[PDB]
Amino acid sequence: DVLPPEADSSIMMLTSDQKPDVMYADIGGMDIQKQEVREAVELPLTHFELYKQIGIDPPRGVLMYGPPG
Amino acid sequence: GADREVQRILLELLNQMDGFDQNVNVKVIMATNRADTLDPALLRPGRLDRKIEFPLPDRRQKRLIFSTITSKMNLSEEVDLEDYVARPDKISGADINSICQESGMLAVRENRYIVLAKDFEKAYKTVIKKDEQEHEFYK
Amino acid sequence: LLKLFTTMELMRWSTLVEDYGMELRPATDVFGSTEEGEKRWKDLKNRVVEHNIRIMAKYYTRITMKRMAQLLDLSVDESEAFLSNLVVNKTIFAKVDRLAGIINFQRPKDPNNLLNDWSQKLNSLMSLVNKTTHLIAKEEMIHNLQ
Amino acid sequence: AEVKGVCTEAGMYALRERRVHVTQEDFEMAVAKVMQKDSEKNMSIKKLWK
Amino acid sequence: EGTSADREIQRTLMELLNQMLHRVKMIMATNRPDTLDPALLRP
Amino acid sequence: MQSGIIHAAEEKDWKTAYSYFYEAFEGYDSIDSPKAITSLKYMLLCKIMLNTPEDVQALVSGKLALRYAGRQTEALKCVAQASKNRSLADFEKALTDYRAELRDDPIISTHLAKLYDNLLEQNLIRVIEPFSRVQIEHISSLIKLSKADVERKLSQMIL
Amino acid sequence: LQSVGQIVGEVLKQLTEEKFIVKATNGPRYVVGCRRQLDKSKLKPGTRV
Repeated sequence: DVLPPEADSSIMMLTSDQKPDVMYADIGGMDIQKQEVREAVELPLTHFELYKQIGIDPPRGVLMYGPPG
Repeated sequence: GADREVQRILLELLNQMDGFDQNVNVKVIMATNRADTLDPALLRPGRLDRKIEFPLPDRRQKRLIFSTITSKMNLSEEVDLEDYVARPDKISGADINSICQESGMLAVRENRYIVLAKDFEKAYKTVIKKDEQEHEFYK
Repeated sequence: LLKLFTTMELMRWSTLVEDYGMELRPATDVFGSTEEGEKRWKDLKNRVVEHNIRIMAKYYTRITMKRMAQLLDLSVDESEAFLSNLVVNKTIFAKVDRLAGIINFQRPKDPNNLLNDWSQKLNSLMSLVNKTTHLIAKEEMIHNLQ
Repeated sequence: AEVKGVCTEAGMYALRERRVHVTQEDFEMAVAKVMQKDSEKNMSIKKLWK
Repeated sequence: EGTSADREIQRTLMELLNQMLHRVKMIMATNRPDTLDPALLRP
Repeated sequence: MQSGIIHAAEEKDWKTAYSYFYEAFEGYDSIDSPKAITSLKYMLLCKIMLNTPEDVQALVSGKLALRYAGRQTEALKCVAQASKNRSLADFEKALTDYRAELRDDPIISTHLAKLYDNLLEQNLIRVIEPFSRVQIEHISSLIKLSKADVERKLSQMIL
Repeated sequence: LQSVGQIVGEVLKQLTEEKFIVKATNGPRYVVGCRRQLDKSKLKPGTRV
């Protein structure tokens, strides 16, 4: 029997245990950054039809840079 | 040798992010404290098409952060967070959290669950940590 | 007193006060009547009421509000308020038909649960009869040897 | 790649207003956003070379 | 643009910085705060 | 002030809405312009809508928000106390008493009406949970409203 | 006399509730079953076995 692909990956995703306990609301302001990241990695995965109907490749990939803290 | 191995790691990352075998639904997020040193090829719209900046909090963001942190926290009626917010400094979110946290511990040691303006003023000084003794001829 | 509060039976507050009011007539708290901060007498009354609620919820399915009040030694409206507070706190489950005062502790009966209970009764019956036939086989299979 | 990013960002701006449009305003703003050149502003290091 | 060893040391710092979550308190000891990375000194 | 209004109306980001309203209030106070009491009212409204009425009195007793004291802040104080006590009757009493301030001003009247409806919904749920069959008269007596209004609200909720 | 040593390995993936992909260190990787008295929840990738 063939096992599921990438079994023995050696790289583990986030199980229910890790699941960082942080909200979108437990972050002061940062409306611009939240919107940009959400459009990058949340809206395409939640409502993809919205992007497709406009005819766009969702902006996969995003860099976050700034002074520490 | 070792720096070439690091360069090969970088090249493999570039090639996997955007190469011959195009990916789908593999959105990638990466964070760094210094965006200038990064390779110019791993900054190319198609691999990193956002380049979001996270500047130090402005006055308004300072106010929002202070509200969000001072929530879930008993607070004295005589406190004026407006003064701390307006006082122009370079305080970041982490050090704002530290201000609130050490004000809390100062109050605990002072045997009190409701922090006063003296307690904050102490915390604000101890977080600003204004460096001094700068050899004065530079000015 | 401790025996009554550990036994599974309703104890009327009127009888308990005509029995064990000696407290402060002895000990240092729950005063029969005293300074305000130590007239916890009302807290003890509430504890008696709560114990009665627990016993009734354990040993009833449909208790009329009139009977519940006259058994708990509180007005109908007072008992209604106490039961509503308990329900909101989630300590007790009880659905109150105030149109006819038909307080009911019967949780909604899923057909799955009803048939599962029936099947469990059947399984227990079959196991019991099997064990009884084994024991009776031994019984007759020894005595008839005599 | 920068041109493709320009198109993507113009589409993103259109999406921002739950729209299906694209216009010169959105395209120009997308160009400005995508080609964010980090220059030098002391003006002395800049004017060293006449 | 330090040397290869310097960049390796910076990478080791960077790993420590990121890994540095529950009931694991930490004490540092040093004779110099000048060299310390601003991020590593972050509150 | 306009940005605060938009944030309050659209995305329910009342924290940012209050931030912008406070910025507008500081600007108008510095100018000494009459259009600062409106910003103060909107800041208090944001504080109430944040489900933290306790801070409204603290903000009113502020360093800058004293020259404008009067009926304008008294109305918000009354609304805050009514919300904190969850008294729908007292809420409506304050609304009718300060109709001049709380009502006739759309940007605040609409939000206060929505808050009233939400509080009525929550109170109805709380008072109806400990039951399985109730008299609308009994519920109305418990909640301190009128039979017709409670009936219409219940019908809307059920629908 | 009546004891025998086991084989030390490390889980690699919690497959179907009974199947665990375990890599025997310095050896191959099997799919194995879990005996009765054990905490499947306790068993997580990287745990020794």
